[PDB]
Amino acid sequence: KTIKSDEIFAAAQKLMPGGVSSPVRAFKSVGGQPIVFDRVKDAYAWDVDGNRYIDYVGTWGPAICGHAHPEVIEALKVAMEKGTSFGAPCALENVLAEMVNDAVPSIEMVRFVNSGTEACMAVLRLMRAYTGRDKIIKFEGCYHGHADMFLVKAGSGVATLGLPSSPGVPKKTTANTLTTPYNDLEAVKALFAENPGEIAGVILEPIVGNSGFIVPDAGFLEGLREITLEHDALLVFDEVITGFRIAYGGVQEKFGVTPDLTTLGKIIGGGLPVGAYGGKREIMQLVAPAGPMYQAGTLSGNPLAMTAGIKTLELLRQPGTYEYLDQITKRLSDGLLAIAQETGHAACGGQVSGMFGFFFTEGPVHNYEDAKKSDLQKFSRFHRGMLEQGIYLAPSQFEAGFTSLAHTEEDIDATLAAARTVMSAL
Amino acid sequence: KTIKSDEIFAAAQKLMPGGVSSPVRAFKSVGGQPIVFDRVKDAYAWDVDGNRYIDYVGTWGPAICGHAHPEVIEALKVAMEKGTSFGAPCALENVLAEMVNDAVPSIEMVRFVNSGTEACMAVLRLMRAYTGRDKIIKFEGCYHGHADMFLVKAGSGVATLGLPSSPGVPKKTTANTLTTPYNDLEAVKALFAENPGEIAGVILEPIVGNSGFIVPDAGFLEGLREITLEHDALLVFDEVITGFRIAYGGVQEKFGVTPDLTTLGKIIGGGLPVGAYGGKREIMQLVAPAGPMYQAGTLSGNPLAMTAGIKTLELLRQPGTYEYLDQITKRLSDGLLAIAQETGHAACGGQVSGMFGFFFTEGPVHNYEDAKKSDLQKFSRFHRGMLEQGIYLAPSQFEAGFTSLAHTEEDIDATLAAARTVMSAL
Ligand SMILES: Cc1ncc(COP(=O)(O)O)c(CN)c1O
Ligand SMILES: Cc1ncc(COP(=O)(O)O)c(CN)c1O
Ligand SMILES: Nc1cccc(C(=O)O)c1
Repeated sequence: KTIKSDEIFAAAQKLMPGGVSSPVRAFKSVGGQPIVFDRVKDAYAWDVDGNRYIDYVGTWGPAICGHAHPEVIEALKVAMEKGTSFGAPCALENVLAEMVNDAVPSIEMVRFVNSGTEACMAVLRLMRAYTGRDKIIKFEGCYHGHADMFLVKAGSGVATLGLPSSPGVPKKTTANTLTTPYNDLEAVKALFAENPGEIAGVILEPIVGNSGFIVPDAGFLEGLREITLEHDALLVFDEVITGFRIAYGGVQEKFGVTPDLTTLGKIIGGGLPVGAYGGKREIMQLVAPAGPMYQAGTLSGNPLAMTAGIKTLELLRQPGTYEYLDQITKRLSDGLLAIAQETGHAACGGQVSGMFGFFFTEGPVHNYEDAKKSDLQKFSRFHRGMLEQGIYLAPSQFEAGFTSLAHTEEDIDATLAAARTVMSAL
Repeated sequence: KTIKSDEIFAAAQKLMPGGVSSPVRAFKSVGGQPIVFDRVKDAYAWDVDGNRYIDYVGTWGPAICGHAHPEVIEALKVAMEKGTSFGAPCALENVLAEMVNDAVPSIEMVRFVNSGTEACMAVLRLMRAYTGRDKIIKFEGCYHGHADMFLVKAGSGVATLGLPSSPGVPKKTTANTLTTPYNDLEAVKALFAENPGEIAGVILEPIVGNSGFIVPDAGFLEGLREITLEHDALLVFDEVITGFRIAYGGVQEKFGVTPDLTTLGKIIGGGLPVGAYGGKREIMQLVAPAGPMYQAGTLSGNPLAMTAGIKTLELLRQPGTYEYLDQITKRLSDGLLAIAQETGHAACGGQVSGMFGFFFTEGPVHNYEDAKKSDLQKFSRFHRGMLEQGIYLAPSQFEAGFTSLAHTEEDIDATLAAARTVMSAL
């Protein structure tokens, strides 16, 4: 039963567009019956109707240490006694900044913002100001925030319902954005050859999460690194989802490729609204007040967000953190793929650390186009069935799933048991 | 003494651009020595060195009820026990949304975001999508976040730092931003006459705060309302600063002019990162997932921000709230102007509710150009002198000052006494 949710969502539709603060939450691609959360803790989420779920969304990435972690909460209660926002510098900004610099290879200087969208927006402007060029290359199926003159063929909630991008933004403004298929080096080389001295750089999700879970093919990241250097263009990694999840130093640390600039978000805020962008010192020097490129933020670097980020990173620095994530996630992933086979359903997927994907198609999936061959109607029934079995999964075939340090071996087994029950039907 | 601040700021400059998360905190135009806050409460702020100040910045607008208000803090402690972020709908979103709709005249449907920048960015895209036109009119000296099209004749930091239209912004996109001086109706009419059928609408600060405190001349707002209707263009009010401060319903309520869309921020977050944009239902229907215009936000509508906003608005709904603000602020404003006269310094200013301005120039100030005639060197000495006397003012001549419900009659008197001491020197 979802009586209270239906009631609250119905009322919500009269107050907010589509009745949500964010598109993907409306469940448009899986039925249209969203459930309203009341509280979350560890690896679970609870309904406004009392239903308990094993959560695989983790508020979309931030809850890697588990929901309402006791130490994060405790640190927040103590900090807010001093005020939630200053509007002036505080020591905690220095602490988190230093922690981020040590953690992320390419980051020598950082700037805190309030969301991944603000960070990506700032990084685009910075790419152009530093190179003096206007064109940017992005990949189909990737999402870097709703940046006006750039938001085109984005993933996330956009691809959730087959939505393209925009409108609003003029066609002239979006002419400075080039697109190519993810994992396609040749397409990228062609774009440079065809636009000599006009590409500021390339921005991408080192590991895709907004058009399903997609890993880069061998030599793809290395390839992009080489071609950008060859044309004095910048290589920008959007690690808003991957940062601190794939590895403490993100994908750039794990796979050994160092970008010039990287954006961070989610986990770095420990649950609160936070974003960040940084990279080579010579580039960050253009950011005001040090440089001419203007970018500001009233609540940027507020003590509460800083406190939550610091505590979250300290927890991740503990022994066996990423080993545990990889272990339970592989068990979850393989298990799902074994069950699909045993029940006769074509499927593929995979995982790296605490991030996984599962598509209802034989694949393999190398790009957004491949991802779109998935049987969306089957995913819809699968999703509803799992929900009824007490498992909460992203309400979209084009969203990667997430695991946390709070998920236990038993939670995993219970999820597999539920998946067998569900797929046996379908 | 500011030993600890100098030490922390020095280290900060090696970790973050200019050593700050936001340009204005820089103190560039006032000496260069920012003070690092440790805590804030009621109407005061405390140094990392132990110096206590009577705060007139209020973290730039949010702290209208005073810093660390007991009821807001208490409501936050209880709420976070349930988790800081869900990534799914929650009942609290419905509550705040409804409160905002009742409070703001033009708002029939609302969408929550994470900052004023995100709200203004969404509202620009919406203006264009709804009208099918690309050009926008903004005023010199106004600030609507750091979205690209807005970095033209921007106020706030850009003004303070004497920066030009920001670099890294394609000429293509900037070409769609038309500007005009504030309070100049004729200039606005000319822009329409010169661009038939291309203006989506006009966006402005109903009462300016980012190029000093500037009130609209008689008939200016009414004039803009009439010309926009005449050409089927939209009138957009950026009430990120004015919302809930000038009046419960903002400037639109106070001055009787109803826009088509309005952006909110600061106060609505009660100290946490929050933004919002809403207006006529027929326009908000284009926002995804209800409409084609895509705009998302991971932490948008999170329970902690919602809880803080709700509590803050309930406090403001209490009897005598705005009367008290107007009373103590007028007393502060007039007092400052009386002291400048008595000590022989040319000055002008004013206030509306809990928002005031003070310029070192005879004025009057009707626009950004007038504001720039202010003696910045004198302001610099005035600012430092006040700081040494225990009064914390915005580190810029182009930033409006703020008052709170926690400021007492005695705090005001102590500020006037300090101003006499300071201006007697200079
Ligand atoms: C790769 C990437 N970049 C940017 C963002 C924007 O994040 P936020 O909502 O925090 O602005 C997201 C969230 N979908 C993302 O996945
Ligand atoms: C009128 C106005 N609009 C929008 C903003 C952007 O606010 P935020 O820092 O919340 O992005 C500001 C503050 N710079 C503002 O003063
Ligand atoms: N842009 C802008 C406006 C006001 C305050 C701030 C801030 O960092 O405190 C930034």
